[PDB]
Amino acid sequence: QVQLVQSGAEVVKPGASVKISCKASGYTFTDHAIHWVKQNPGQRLEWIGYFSPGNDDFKYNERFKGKATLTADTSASTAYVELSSLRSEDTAVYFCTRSLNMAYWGQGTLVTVSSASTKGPSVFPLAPSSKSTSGGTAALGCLVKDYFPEPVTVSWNSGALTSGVHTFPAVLQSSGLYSLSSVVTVPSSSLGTQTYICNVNHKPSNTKVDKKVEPKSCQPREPQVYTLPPSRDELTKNQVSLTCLVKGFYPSDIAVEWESNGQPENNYKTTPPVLDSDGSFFLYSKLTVDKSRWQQGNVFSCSVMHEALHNHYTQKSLSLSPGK
Amino acid sequence: QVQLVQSGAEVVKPGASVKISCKASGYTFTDHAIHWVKQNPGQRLEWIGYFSPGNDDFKYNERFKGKATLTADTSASTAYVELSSLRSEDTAVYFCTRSLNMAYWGQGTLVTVSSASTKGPSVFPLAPSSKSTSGGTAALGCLVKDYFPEPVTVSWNSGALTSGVHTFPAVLQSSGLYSLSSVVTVPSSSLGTQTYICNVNHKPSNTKVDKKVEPKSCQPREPQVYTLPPSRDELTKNQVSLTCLVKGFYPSDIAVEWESNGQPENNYKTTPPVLDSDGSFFLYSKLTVDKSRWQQGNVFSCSVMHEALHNHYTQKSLSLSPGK
Amino acid sequence: DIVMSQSPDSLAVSLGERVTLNCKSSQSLLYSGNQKNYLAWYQQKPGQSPKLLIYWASARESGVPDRFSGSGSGTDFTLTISSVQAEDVAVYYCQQYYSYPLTFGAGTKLELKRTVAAPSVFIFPPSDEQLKSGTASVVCLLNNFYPREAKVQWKVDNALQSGNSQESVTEQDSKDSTYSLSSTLTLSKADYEKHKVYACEVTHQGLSSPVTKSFNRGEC
Amino acid sequence: DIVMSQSPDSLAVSLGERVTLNCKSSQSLLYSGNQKNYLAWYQQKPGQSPKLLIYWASARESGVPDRFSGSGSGTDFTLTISSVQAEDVAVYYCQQYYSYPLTFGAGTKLELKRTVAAPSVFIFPPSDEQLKSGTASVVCLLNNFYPREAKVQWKVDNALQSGNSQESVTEQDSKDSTYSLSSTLTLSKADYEKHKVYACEVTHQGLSSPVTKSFNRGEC
Repeated sequence: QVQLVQSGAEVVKPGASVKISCKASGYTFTDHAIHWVKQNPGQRLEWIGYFSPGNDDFKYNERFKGKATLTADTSASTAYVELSSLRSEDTAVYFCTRSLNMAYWGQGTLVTVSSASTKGPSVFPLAPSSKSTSGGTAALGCLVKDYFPEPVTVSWNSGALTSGVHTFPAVLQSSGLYSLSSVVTVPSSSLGTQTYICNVNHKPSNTKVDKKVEPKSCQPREPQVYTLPPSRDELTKNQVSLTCLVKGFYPSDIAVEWESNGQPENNYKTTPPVLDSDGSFFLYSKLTVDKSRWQQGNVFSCSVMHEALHNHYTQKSLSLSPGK
Repeated sequence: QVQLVQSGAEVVKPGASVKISCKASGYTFTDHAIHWVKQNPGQRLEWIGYFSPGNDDFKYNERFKGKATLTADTSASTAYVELSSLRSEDTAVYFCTRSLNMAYWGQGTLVTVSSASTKGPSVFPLAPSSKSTSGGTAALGCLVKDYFPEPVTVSWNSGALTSGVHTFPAVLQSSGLYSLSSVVTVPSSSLGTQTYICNVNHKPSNTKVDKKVEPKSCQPREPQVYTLPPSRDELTKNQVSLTCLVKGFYPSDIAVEWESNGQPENNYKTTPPVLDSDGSFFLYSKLTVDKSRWQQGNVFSCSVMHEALHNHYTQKSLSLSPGK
Repeated sequence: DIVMSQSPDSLAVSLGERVTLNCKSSQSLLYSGNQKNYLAWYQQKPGQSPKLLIYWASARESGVPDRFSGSGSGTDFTLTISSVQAEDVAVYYCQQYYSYPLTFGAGTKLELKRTVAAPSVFIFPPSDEQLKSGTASVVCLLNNFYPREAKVQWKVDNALQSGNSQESVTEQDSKDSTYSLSSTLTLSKADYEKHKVYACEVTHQGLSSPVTKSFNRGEC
Repeated sequence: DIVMSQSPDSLAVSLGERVTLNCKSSQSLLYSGNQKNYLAWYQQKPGQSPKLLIYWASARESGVPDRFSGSGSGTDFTLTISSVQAEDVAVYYCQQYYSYPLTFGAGTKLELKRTVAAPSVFIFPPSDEQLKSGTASVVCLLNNFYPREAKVQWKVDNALQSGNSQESVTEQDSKDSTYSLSSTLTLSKADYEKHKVYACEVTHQGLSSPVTKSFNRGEC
């Protein structure tokens, strides 16, 4: 029930002055003094001073004496800090808080000291790759570009879409404006049936936008070869298994064989190609070897022969890995 | 009625400390001091010192001064000796004993100073040549192999069988582990009608076994299920692959399906069984997930099925491994 | 003026482990009169009003979890979290209220270790709408990886792009403790149209080899 | 410190014989005050809590057989068994408790002599369970023989085995006074299935001619 609501973020002409507010609620305004804390982007928090509504007693931090003027309007139940003749150095977020036991805080007000004028953002869409292309899930988003000053506030499907959302931090462009992106990850399934719109809000310019990001308006295959060691579990048996997975290839015609030193391994069996959900095939090869030969860290490697490979051939090695 | 029961034997890392216990019973703990006797390898007997529960008076033998600390817990009716910063020369049997008239002794605790880790023993059978392929009596036994550290304790048919039993002294193998055999002679007559079980106990690694040695003993095959994670190279791809290798099973009739939480995963493909060089079949199943769910840490598991399994069903789990 | 110094500047801890954060003031915060230590701890998560955790050097606030505890006296204090949790990833601040000006420490930032996670990488071409405007922005997403270190390299018509890109990285997630990064390649509509192959080249630790996702201007 | 010397180091006696074991202390264990000798006799068998037999130089304990008796005074004592039994085979210890530290003698080991007994020989092939592990160990027993001296030779496919076998022999039995020995051949599962004939050839003194027990590789 106790609340401190500060005034909105704003830009301020260098040399100019600005006057932030702190509206107290949920307690007797004249029971605690209001303290003001500046916070430079990142770096150490500085305490500006406090003003005690009630007895009108106040204390400054000598560093801010001269630059700030604490005040309060009891009838209003609000405390003020007025910053004079600003300079870039004054750009920062001013926080108001209550009591020497700073349990309660404002939300902070971002004062940007600049000659530049406020500017609303332009919201463009970051459209998905394509249906099923992602097979599982795809990425879409909004690009909130060229706006000033901070901050903006992106949300998806008006607070509904929250899971897997990533609104990155803003970036100051050489232009002098801010830009930022907000992505989200969703199943390619919904992609197309479900509607995804970002709700961007830049109070400083009183702009609000809701761009709806919608899907974009739109044969041999080189096999991938991955080698896998034997399941830790299988390390109980004498004689372990080395696996070679060759996937995402087309035509189903392929040849897989293993070898260790110059000599070609002999005890292994490959499976028949299997059509994968994407229209290409895959298969596993299973070279068997004595649990001792594998631990001696020998090296084994499967060679795969297929028309789509740079020389119709390729090998990828596999060995016991001396891990840390 | 009078009894002294020491604590178990144990390994001690060089430089480490150990604290043996002697639990008195059948008399008033505070009636007699407890003395501690060390018995170096097979050999020599040294008297460490005594501690008198009751008046808390104690005596040390100069040799042990600074290596041992005698104490007692009257409430518990127990006496202790704590040995500091152990070294090879301290490997020995420590014995607790009551009064200056050493009538009663403990069973002794075998302290083994070593870097080795405790290891449970494997218990194999020494089966009878068979019926009269011995004559009037035949020999059977248990081979307690690869365990550490000393000692283990064999007994037959839970203490019943005692006559003609021979538990040989253990032997240190080049491997670094101990191994030993326990044999017993019995009449070829009983052989086959009477059951013979050897009870092996290795307290150090809290392993108890009860291998029952039978008189020799002269087609479905239980499939082995190993789960493999994605090839580190494949982690370059959004969407990776979880493999399930089911091998050494027969008949070629089997069912493999994945599942994550309570829910069943769907995006997978299993390959047709393939006849292995040993007469059994093997197959691989390939569950495709987004690279980000995998790195999520969740555990996926494949459920295999087959008539040769305990309950025609078994599941093995696999998840991102927090490696060191 | 009392100076508050914290240590370490930042520390990486594995879920469940125990953390101890230091705070040493340049003058005692122990008031002889009542034997109290005028010092407090603050937890602050990116763009958020810091939260008071501990007060009076060791009086845990109403809602703070017991994994949190403060101790110390006079000039040296410490905040300890018995078993860290993902949530606890934040910045911790200590401040003295013994005398004015009220003073803070530079703070210690807590990062949680999770196991190498490789990016999941996507590329987005400029929208038509944005093209109308007269400028083209290509965006490349590196999603949920860990360690933070990651590198993106732009290639237009297999040509190395330099100084015309900008990336922003998220706060490490509260639940899977990862990072996500977005790199934006900004160039004129003109320039954009004048070249044809757009490639993004991701380079992270979980990646066995550099990853590339890309598109070609016309291509739909 | 009082020093206890025992003699002989060890002795072999034939059943029924009468043995005397010596124990000399470096300083009198006879207390002028009560004319008592503070000396005790212990019997100890392999890996077992020793047993007090005699106390105060000559007070046989509650259960000790009469064949046992201790005498002596001051610095020279003796323990005597009138007619040894197979069960008396063990190690005898004398200890002074006149003054701390308590001291023991090095002890005398008593071994019985008996009639030549020939070993009964058995051979056991590796279990299938053990073979699963990748190791094969073949056991050969020499049950209850006399002269300890014995000799086992292994022959795989009528080939002499060397340096890959280990024996263990038991303490002389407490009833029939025999020994028993186990020679274990250890070879890889590989090496084991690669050869066929497994022969154990015992060579004792009670045997007229070397004995051989064996098996052909198979289930039966």
